[PDB]
Formats: sequence, C-alpha cells, structure tokens
Amino acid sequence: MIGEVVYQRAVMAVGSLTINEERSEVVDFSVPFVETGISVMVSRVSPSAFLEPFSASVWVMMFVMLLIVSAIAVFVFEYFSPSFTIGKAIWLLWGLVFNNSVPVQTTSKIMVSVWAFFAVIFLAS
Amino acid sequence: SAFLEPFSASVWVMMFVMLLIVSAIAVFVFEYFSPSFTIGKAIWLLWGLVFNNSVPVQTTSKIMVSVWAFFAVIFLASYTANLAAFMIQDQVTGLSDKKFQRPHDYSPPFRFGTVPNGSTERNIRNNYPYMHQYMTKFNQKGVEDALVSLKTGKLDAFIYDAAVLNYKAGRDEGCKLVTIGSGYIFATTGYGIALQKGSPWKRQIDLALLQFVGDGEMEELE
Amino acid sequence: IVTIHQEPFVYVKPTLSDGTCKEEFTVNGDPVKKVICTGPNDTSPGSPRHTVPQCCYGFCIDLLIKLARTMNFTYEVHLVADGKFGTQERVNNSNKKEWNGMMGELLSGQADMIVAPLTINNERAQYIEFSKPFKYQGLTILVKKTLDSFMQPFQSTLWLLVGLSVHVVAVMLYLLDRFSLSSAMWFSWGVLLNSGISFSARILGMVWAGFAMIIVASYTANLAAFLVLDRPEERITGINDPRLRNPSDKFIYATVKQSSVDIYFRRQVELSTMYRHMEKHNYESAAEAIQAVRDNKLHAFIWDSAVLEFEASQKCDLVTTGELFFRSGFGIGMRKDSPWKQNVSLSILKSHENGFMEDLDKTWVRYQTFENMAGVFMLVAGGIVAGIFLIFIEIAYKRHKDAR
Amino acid sequence: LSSAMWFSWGVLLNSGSFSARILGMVWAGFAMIIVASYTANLAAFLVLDRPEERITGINDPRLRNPSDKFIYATVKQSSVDIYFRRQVE
Amino acid sequence: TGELFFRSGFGIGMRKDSPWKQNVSLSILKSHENGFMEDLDKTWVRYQNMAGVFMLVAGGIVAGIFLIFIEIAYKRHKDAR
Amino acid sequence: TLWLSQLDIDNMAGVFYMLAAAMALSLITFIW
Ligand SMILES: *[C@@H]1O[C@H](CO)[C@@H](O)[C@H](O)[C@H]1NC(C)=O
Ligand SMILES: *[C@@H]1O[C@H](CO)[C@@H](O)[C@H](O)[C@H]1NC(C)=O
Ligand SMILES: *[C@@H]1O[C@H](CO)[C@@H](O)[C@H](O)[C@H]1NC(C)=O
Ligand SMILES: *[C@@H]1O[C@H](CO)[C@@H](O)[C@H](O)[C@H]1NC(C)=O
Repeated sequence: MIGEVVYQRAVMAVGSLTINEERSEVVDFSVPFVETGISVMVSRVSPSAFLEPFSASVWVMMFVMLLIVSAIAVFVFEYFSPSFTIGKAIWLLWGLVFNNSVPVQTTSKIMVSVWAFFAVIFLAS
Repeated sequence: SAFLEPFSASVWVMMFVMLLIVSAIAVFVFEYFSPSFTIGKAIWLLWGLVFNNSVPVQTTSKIMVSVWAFFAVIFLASYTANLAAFMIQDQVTGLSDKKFQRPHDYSPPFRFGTVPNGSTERNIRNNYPYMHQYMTKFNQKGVEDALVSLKTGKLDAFIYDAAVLNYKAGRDEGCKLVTIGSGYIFATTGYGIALQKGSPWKRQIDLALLQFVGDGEMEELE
Repeated sequence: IVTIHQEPFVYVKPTLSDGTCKEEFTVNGDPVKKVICTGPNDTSPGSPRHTVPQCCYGFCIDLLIKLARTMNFTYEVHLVADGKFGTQERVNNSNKKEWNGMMGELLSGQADMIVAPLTINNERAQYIEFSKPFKYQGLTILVKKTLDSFMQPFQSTLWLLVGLSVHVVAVMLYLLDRFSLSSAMWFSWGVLLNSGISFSARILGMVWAGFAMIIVASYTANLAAFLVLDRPEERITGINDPRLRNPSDKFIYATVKQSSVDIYFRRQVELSTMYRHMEKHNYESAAEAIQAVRDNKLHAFIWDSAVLEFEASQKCDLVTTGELFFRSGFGIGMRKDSPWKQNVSLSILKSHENGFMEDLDKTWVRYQTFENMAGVFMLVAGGIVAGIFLIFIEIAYKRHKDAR
Repeated sequence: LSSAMWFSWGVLLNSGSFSARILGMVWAGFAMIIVASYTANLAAFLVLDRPEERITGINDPRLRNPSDKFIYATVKQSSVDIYFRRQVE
Repeated sequence: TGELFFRSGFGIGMRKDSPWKQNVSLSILKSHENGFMEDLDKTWVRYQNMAGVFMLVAGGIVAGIFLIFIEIAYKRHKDAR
Repeated sequence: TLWLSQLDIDNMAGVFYMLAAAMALSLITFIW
C-alpha cells in the first residue's frame, strides 16, 4: 500500500497501517484516531489461600496478636489460681480454641472458659 | 410460618419426612449394637451426632456411627448454605383488589389520587362511579404535587399514565416509589400522534413511524 | 375471515362425529366459545391435502365474536392453506414481491378481514391497513433451562488424602505409647464425627486439635463454595448477547419462517452472518419449533414475547430470555378499500378501555430431591446394611475364635 | 442458684432427672441455630459492599442527575470543558 | 474511577506557519519508536475493616476475662465473709 | 464497541506448616 501511494497510484490510503519514522518520512499521514502499537499475546480459589493473598496481607500485626492474646490468656489463667502455667495452660488454651475437644474440661476455670466465645466469634469471622 | 418451607429448606419435602425415619434407623441400629437403652441412649446419641457440641454421651458397632455423624454435619452445612442463598433479596396485584372498592373498610383510610382533566379520570368516570366519587376527594393539581404527596405519605397510591409512572419510578431518588409490578396496566394503550380527520398526512406518517419502529431507531431514544 | 394457527391465540382441533366440538367451561366458569373453521388438515407440503372443517377457538375468535356483536358482522372463519403468515417472497417470474400466506389470501380477495396475532410491519402497512392494536408485546427467545457433585466438584482424591492424614497421626500415637494401641485410628476417624469414641496426653491433644482445625477448614472450604453462585448456565441476555452476535454451528438459533421477525432480521443488515445460519433451521410452524426446543434440537428459538411467555407458563421446562426488542403490537389487517377501519379501531379501543381485554387475558392468556443430599443419603443407607452384615460376620468370627 | 447458670452457659457458649434432660437436649440443639444464623448474617453483611460501588462512568446516574449531596465538576476552562461543550445531551 | 472516555493524546502546540511541525513530529515518532517515551514514563510516571474489628474484639475479651473474674471474686468474698 | 470450588495447593502448604509445627512441639516430648 505504501509503495502504491508513493508512485502516484493511490492518493488516499486507509488500511489500518501503523505510523513510524520510516513511513512518515516517505509518505505523509494525518492525525491518528485509534490507539495501537506492538504487543505480545499469550495464553490466558486458584490464588494462594491461608496466606497473605487470602487474609492478613500484612501478615505481621495479626501474626503477633494471635500469639500475644494467647500469652495474656495463659498469664491471667495462672494469676486466677488463688491453675499452673506452661504445659497445662497451653493445653487448656489449645483445647478451648475449638469446640470439638473431648479431653478438655471452681470458678476460675469456668471464667477462663468464656474464651470459647471469643474463639467461636473468631471462627465465624 | 416456622420450620416450614418459608422458614428454611425451600424444598421442605424430603427432610420433613427424612428426619423421623433417620432418627428411627439410628435408634434401631444403636439398640442392636448393644453387644442399649433406646430412650435413654439412642435418642441422646442421635442428637449428639446431628450437631457436634452436645451432651457427653458415648467394638466397631459404636465406631461405625461416624458415617451417620458425617451425614448429619453435611446436612447441617447444606442447610446453612441454603439459608444463606435464600436470605438474599406488592399486594395490590392490579385494580381488582378490594381496597379500590372499599378503601374506608380498613383500619388506615386508604388515600389514592389522580390528576383531573386527563385520561385516567375520564376512564374511571365511565367505569367506576363510586370509586371516582371517592377519588374526587383526593384530586391533585399536577403530577409533581401527587408525587410529593405520595412520597411524604399524604397519599397511599397514585393512579396515572403508565409511561410517566414508569419513568418516575425508574429515576426516583432513593427508589422509594414503584409502580404496580410489571404488566398490570388496566387499559394498555399508546400515545400516538393526533391528526385532523381527512388529512392526507396520516397515510405517510403511519408508514414512517412503523418504518422507524422496524428499523430499530426507536430503541436508542427510549 | 381467515386466520393462522397459533396455540396461545387460535386453538384448532378435529371435530367430533357430528362436525362440532364439545361444549366446555373454563376454570373461571365462563363458556368456551368455539366455531367451525374451514382449512386443510395438514398445511405442510407433500401431504394429502383435505379441506375438512375443524373446530377453532381462542382469544382471537373471542375478539372476532365481540367485534361481530358490536358491528352485526356475519363472520366466516377460514384457515390459511399455506400455513404461514406470509410476506414478499420470490418464488418464480424473477422479480416478484408478491404477498403470500394470510396476507396474500387477503389481497387476493378471498378474505375480507383478518383477526389473528399478526405483528404490525411497515412493509405490510404499505399495502394493508392495521387498526389500533388490542395488545402490546415484543420479541424474546425460548430456551430449555449445580451441586450434584456432593463429594467434590473436582479433585476427588482429597477424600483419600485427608484419610491418609489420619494415618500420619495414628502411627504417631502408637509411638508415644511405645516410648512413654488400636483405638487411635478409630478416635481419629470419630473425633470430628461425633460418635462417642506425662506429655503424651498434651501431644495427643495438640495433634488432634491441629487435625480438627484442618478438617473444619477443609469442610468450610468445600461447603462455602456451594453458595449463591449462579445455577443457570449462561442465560441469553437478549439481542445484545455476544453468542447471538457470533453465529456458529455449535450454538444454533433461528426463527420459524418468513414471519415479521424474519422481515425485521432482513431489515437489520448488521446481522448478515445470523441470516446464513438462521435459514438452515426453519420450521413449518411455531409448534414444531417449540417441540424441537423441548427436544433440544434448537438451542434457542426467537419468537414473539407473548407466545413464548404463554408456552413457558404452560410448559415450565422452557423459559423466556431477553428483555425486549422490536416492540410492536398485534393488529387487524384490512384492505385499503375496506370502510370498517374506523369502526374496528373504535370498537377495539372501547373494548380495551372497558376491561374486556382483561377478561380475555384471564380466560385464555392468564394461566398458572437430587444428588444434593439424596445421593449421599442413598449411599449411607446402602452402606448401613453392609456395615451391619460385616458386624454380624465379625461377631461370629470372634465367637468362633473364642470357642475354637 | 448460680452454678446452674454456668452449667447452662457452658453448653450455650460452647464452653464444654430425664424430665429436665429431654428439654435440655432440645435447648442445646437449638443453641446451634443461633450461632448458625449469626454466622450467616455476618457473611451476608460482609460479602456485600455496603457503600456505593464508585462511579460507573459518564452514564452513571449520579453524574447524570445533579445533586448537592454528590458534587462533581472540572477544574476550569480546560480541554474537559471543550469536550463536554461538544456534547449536547 | 471510570474505565475510559474521550480518549485522545497530548500534542505539541505549534503555529500553522511554523516550519518545525514536521521535524517535531518526526523526532517524536523516532523517539517513541526506540522506547524513549517508555523510559521517561518509567523514570517519572511509573512509580509505586477486619483488622479493626479483630483488635476491638481482642481488647474486649482480654478486658472481660479480668473484669468479670474480679467481679466474681468480690461476689465470692461477699458470700464467704 | 460495535466492532470489538474446594481446597488448593496452598491448603496443602498450610497442612505442611502445621505438621512441621506439631513435629517441633513433639520434639521436646521425644527428647524428654
Ligand atoms: C380542570 O378543569 C376544571 C374545570 O372542570 C378547572 O376548574 C380546573 O382549574 C382545571 N385544572 C387544571 C389543573 O387544569
Ligand atoms: C360505524 O361507524 C359509523 C360512524 O362512526 C356509524 O355511523 C356506524 O353506525 C358504525 N357501524 C355500526 C355497525 O355500528
Ligand atoms: C345489525 O345490522 C344489520 C345490517 O346489516 C341489520 O339488518 C340488523 O337488523 C342489525 N341487528 C340489530 C339487532 O340491530
Ligand atoms: C528537518 O530535518 C531535516 C533532516 O534532514 C533537515 O534537513 C531540516 O533542516 C530540518 N528542518 C529544519 C527546519 O531544520
């Protein structure tokens, strides 16, 4: 088409041809009306779950919060004895975080057991 | 009401007879698996398998209730999903309702108005005498006055042209005003164009209008 | 007067031994007016054409009776021998835009007036005059209308994998017992499935808590996917649907014959590719197209909105798609020399204004588990018998071992 | 007294003679309906964008219908002014 | 917000009688051919609810587990004076 | 304009993470 225009065989040409330095110098052109250019075409719950793309994208504040809340619960459970810390408190907490624990069981333990409400609220959220 | 089809379980056919038979089957299998007490233990285990958190109740005979527990928890999850899918979201049903005949027989006095010197009043004059007489109490000076009266609660309904009411409902601020559903128009007609009788312009005006309708030139304007 | 066969409007039935039809009352209790109508037994070509008189009735004949009562008309009902609405078609003699079908019969002088669901068309209006329409309706499409995979929509091996997880904990509990039996696997199976089943206890608690949280997370992932997501599979939006705009042999759709829809498509030169595939799926009448759609021969059938919605109400297996396009209304077509145009228009307007059309609509137009859980119920019911049978077998085996 | 309330809350709040037990089992079963409804309501109110989903475009009803509650304008007599002045609708 | 409308391009304002218009257009086309505009865009233009409720609930529960406990302890002391 | 579910691999990754955490916790019991 460009060669046809060059040798006076075509006064006007419209064939969706591109505009570059070489074509512009050889033959004149008017104001473009459609955006175009050089591009590359390739083939087009799938993303990551249980991680930053799913929830807790920053993945630091919540990560430390879920541990410090358990630490505070263990500390207050120890302080409420007047039971014990470390293994017993950790086992009790990890048993009360969910409502399907069988081997989990005056008023201090019952008062700490209200953390099951927080656990179920967190599960619902 | 409650525990019916409107409440949940939009099917409501299979489960309302399935629950009793599955409970009976569970009782029978648990009383057969003694090598126990039917009322004292079978029903308790059935309730403990229907929902996870329950009362602390207890060879492979008692082990094999895991399939029933899995079926029950799957049924509960499916019920929750169905309720979630059903919880995501109109009584005149036309001019034949009894309210238009006896507006004053209800506890709240129904107040409907029209615009006189128009087509609606002319139609209702020759079709419903007493209804028109009651309507004359709530005459409106214009479309805007009736619209603001209906929006503010002064009027309970407004009878008028279908196209104007549809336009107002579609572009209403807040979408607090709606027409009588869709297709409930009493006297479905059209606007058209008025011409003098015997004029020689109708013979081509009608053809041009029908050509425009056929060519699709009317849709974009609408 | 000649009319065309249309089930929502013109019911045609064979007559009884006396040449008439049974006198019946509608659901509302009103009499069903029927008339004796002359027409061919089979309008399709290549058939033993017999002009036996059938019995025809419906909304159109009721409107005709009303018009005759209001105008002292002595109607003579006739049926279109061609069996089509008719338009300008080229059959022979080169350039010949001659009307055929009902329009051709009216123009030939055989018919004096037409009462039928005849869509108002500009080309028809050029040579015929249409009175004020008695109803308004457009064009839509008719098409036959998720959680069957109760276990897994895909990757069914997961049920095994989580089961393998039980192993990777069961053998664990034995090891702690050796460096401190047989119920570890049973408890692992029945911990989430409630059925009543120094640091070793702590490790057991933590490991089973992790297993339980993994299981509940998997169950939430599986069930929360079964949600409000659309159950229908890509319902036709309407005339602007890209699938309709891109004709293909995999998804075929066409009209019935050279009706007003065909004329509208002919005028719309944009859908040139649509016409080529449309011409290959024509049908003799609307009933054949409806049957083909019910038989899944046609993916979708484009036709008048009123007929399609009436058929959808009558046959719930087929549903209507598309909002509205080519909005028009049925009207009475008469020759330009007929002096009844003003009378017919006034009578139709008066009848529609006085609520007669509402009564006509009510009498004729206005009319009236699965693998989600039944599959798993059947599976568990079948498995219970096998389970109790194997329980009896193992009890007998234990008794034999004890006796020996 | 007081211990009975804690005992009942241990079942209601998932914290872990037959005449009372038969109705207690029904109460425990119904207690799960409350939490299921709470979870369903939270999911329904969380999956839906409560505020407006931004401006769709030129044909947005907010832009096509002027209102002091939602003001919108250009800066000055720039190219946007000429582009709008070209259109008449 | 908004996908796109009134798409156009930024132009170099020049007078009609200015003889540099063709040279400017050729230079711009040559520069954009090799990606100079892309490099300039990269160097100048191409630059870089749940938490709140979670924190509120965590604070509420950690406050309650102590406040309700001390209230119950005071009640026990009153009942066992 | 006119012319022109269930779990995934990361769930298994999280399962691996929790299994590793459980093994790390149980190492203390094993050595004891
Ligand atoms: C309607 O017509 C009556 C005469 O019957 C007249 O008094 C009244 O002003 C008219 N109202 C309007 C809004 O034109
Ligand atoms: C038809 O209309 C004319 C004028 O409107 C009227 O004189 C005539 O009586 C009408 N025909 C019948 C049969 O009523
Ligand atoms: C109806 O009109 C015809 C005119 O063709 C007349 O002979 C007949 O008497 C009319 N019937 C009645 C009931 O007026
Ligand atoms: C434009 O570029 C050409 C390149 O050869 C040059 O000869 C010409 O002088 C330039 N135009 C002006 C006004 O300098």
